[PDB]
Amino acid sequence: MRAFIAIDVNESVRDSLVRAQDYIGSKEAKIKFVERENLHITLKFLGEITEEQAEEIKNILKKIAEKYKKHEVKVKGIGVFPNPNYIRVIWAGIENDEIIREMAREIEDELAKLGFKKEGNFVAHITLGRVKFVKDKLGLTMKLKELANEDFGSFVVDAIELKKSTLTPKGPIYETLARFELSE
Ligand SMILES: [Cl-]
Repeated sequence: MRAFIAIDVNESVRDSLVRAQDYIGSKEAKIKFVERENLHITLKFLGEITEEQAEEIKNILKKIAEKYKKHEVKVKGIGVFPNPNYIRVIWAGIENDEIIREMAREIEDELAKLGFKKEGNFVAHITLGRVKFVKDKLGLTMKLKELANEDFGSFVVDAIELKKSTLTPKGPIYETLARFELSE
């Protein structure tokens, strides 16, 4: 299966983010926006894995998920990847993700033991969309800059989820394979 580990947002942040997506629109650029139900914080893309590996991972996530207490985070600002001059991923950042950053590192090193490749510097983020090609660069850049410091709201990081993704014609469908609530 195709799988990944994620932290999900709440409705208010979700409503706020969709409206922001609608504001960015499709004039400055051709963008595949993430579906409302797929907006989350990716802790780690696992690529193709077996049901059997899926289980090993669950047991590790549970021993890690309990070592961290639930906290509130704030979704703020719009960032672009790779560069402001080479824009492909439009994303919303997180106001203080050190605890989230620390979780990601512990998940990364633990799964590395199983033969999993590590990843680039982790930046806690919620991808809002991906640019297929730019139409009007001045427009996009100015549109995005007006959202540089936007405060979209906050939610409570309360669980860690292992998910399965299935690619369908126009959209990837996600399925929660397991959820591990954090401590208190
Ligand atoms: Cl990506």
